[PDB]
Amino acid sequence: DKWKLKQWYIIYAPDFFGGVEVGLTPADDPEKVLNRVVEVTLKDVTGDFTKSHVKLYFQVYDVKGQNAYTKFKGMKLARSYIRSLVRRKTTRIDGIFNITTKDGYKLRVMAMAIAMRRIQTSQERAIRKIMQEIIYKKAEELNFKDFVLESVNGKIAAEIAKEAKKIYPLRKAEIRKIKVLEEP
Amino acid sequence: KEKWGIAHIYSSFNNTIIHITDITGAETISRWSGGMVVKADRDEPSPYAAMLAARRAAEEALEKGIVGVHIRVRAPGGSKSKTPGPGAQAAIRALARAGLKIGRVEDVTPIPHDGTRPKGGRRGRRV
Amino acid sequence: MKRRPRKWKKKGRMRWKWIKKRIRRLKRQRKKERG
Amino acid sequence: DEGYPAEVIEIIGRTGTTGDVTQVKVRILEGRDKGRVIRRNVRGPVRIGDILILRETEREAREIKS
RNA sequence: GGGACCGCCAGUGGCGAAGGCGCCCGGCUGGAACGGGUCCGACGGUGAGCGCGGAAGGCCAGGGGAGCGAACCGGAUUAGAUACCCGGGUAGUCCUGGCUGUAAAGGAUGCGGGCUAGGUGUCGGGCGAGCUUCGAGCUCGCCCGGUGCCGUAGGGAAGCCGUUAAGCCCGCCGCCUGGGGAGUACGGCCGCAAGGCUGAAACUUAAAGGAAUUGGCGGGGGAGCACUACAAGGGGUGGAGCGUGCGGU
Repeated sequence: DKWKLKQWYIIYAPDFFGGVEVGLTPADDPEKVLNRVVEVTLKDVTGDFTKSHVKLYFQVYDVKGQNAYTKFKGMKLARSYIRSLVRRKTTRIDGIFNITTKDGYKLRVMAMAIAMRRIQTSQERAIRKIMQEIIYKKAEELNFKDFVLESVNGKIAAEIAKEAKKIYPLRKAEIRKIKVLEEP
Repeated sequence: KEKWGIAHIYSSFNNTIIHITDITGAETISRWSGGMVVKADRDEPSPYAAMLAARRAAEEALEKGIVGVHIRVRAPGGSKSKTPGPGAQAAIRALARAGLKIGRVEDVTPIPHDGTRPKGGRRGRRV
Repeated sequence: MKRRPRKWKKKGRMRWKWIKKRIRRLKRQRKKERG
Repeated sequence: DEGYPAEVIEIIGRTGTTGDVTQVKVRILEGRDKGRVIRRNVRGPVRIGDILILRETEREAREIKS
């Protein structure tokens, strides 16, 4: 029985998430735990049920005996959440950007906006340019962890909606997905 | 500290497969398909085959310290069927009544934005 | 190959496609007979 | 003969490919799922209050899609 | 690591002469509508011959080939299976240069102008009011252009059409003159070839053909029924010898 050779290892969140206890993982050797993705909802960490749909893939990168510390790899919203947000007679607006942070991290950030009705694609282009400018401005301004927290908390989405309201009222603005392309 | 697992459920129209894995998803803790339990090929995608194999995998997991589970219902996806097979919800009830704490149950179907050309030729399968 | 869509109607007829294919086959053969 | 008794509480309607089956709702009286309401197929005539004996509490009938 | 591809949004939506064209960004470039008391001065419509463009497929030379998949190789079905079904799979599908120049290339409707009830939806623009979280952001109304539906008169064999006419006028071109033989024979021109364009006759035939009504039929759909249909349940034949009738001897 191979299962009896396996031993458990505690995992942990990123420090900017407080390193809360997310769970355990069984493995035969400590080495194999390296470079392992774990998806965890935000309700697990912050305790907020209003942000359950948010999900964070953390890559396990450090092992100290039984205790595993993880890196942040990517963020994604729930597919059901996104699908419910999308509806007919409302325009989906995608803005996908490559970004270099103040501290040198490379981040691929893709964000959605959904308006009240069908809108001219020129307005969609204008809104694209808008939050591109905003996200570049914040990436220049903020370091990695702070930008991560602000992106998750939706303050970026709030600013985006408030500004883009000058172009057209938005039913919702969100940051769909984030990918850690490269670390410095 | 309670233990949580990931229950991949690949329910095709020809078979149903249930695959339990650790929180990382990289470790095969239990893995039973329809062919394990039925003798007729036509019986593989039946709800009975799904649910009883599900209960067998669930008792295996219970023997191995798992108490809660998250479910990853998978469809064929790609250019193939998107709808999960009939055994999906039946197997879901199977684990729910098997004594496990059901957590998040989410679809994980691979849905292409635009993938390869499907089978069946242009006119499709003219059965 | 100036066509007549009337021939497409299968009522009392083959499918025009295969008739065209057959006449093409015969023409190939005949032109090869002339060399 | 570990059978689960249960009591019918509602009759959904005459079902089956020949109408000799009936789709009814039944409340489990003894078993691991006591009190749970379940739709069941019944062969033979049935009235309200018939104590049926189930071999599997898990089984349920597909709804009659009219 | 690879090559194809860009859903949901997506629309009765937009654009384009047509074929056709959907990821974001940067550049180049064509066209159209709107507002214009801004310019020119009839400079226009059509188009034989001519020239350009032109889905898929195929051909020539190179590269590439994930998926799919003519051909082909196996499995199965069937009375038989050169099929429908299944497992593999060449060309092709993709980039480059060129050729071929075809379709239900259909709006089955050649194009330009003048006139002949309206209602109603949406798209782009413009104008007037009101709201506004003050963003033509939102509501409503009027004008212009395109794009749907209902439809008066009217039209048509009817289907249906009906200011986006298949209505009344004006004008240019192209095409048709019963069915088949036949888009064939012969001849010519282009094309590597495949094929493309042009195109008869002899002989045969009294119909072919289009719209719609009534029936019948549908391995179309819908509702109600049926103990000469079935379901639940009983009985009983088909075996035995005999009574009786039938076909045949």
